[PDB]
Amino acid sequence: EIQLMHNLGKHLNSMERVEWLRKKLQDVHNFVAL
Repeated sequence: EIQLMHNLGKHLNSMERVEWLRKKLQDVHNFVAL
């Protein structure tokens, strides 16, 4: 498979990952969207 990157994000980059993980905790109980 493809496993040769540290903190990539799957469908985003490192600068997106840092915020991706921030939303990961603030989105479990919804983020005022739907």
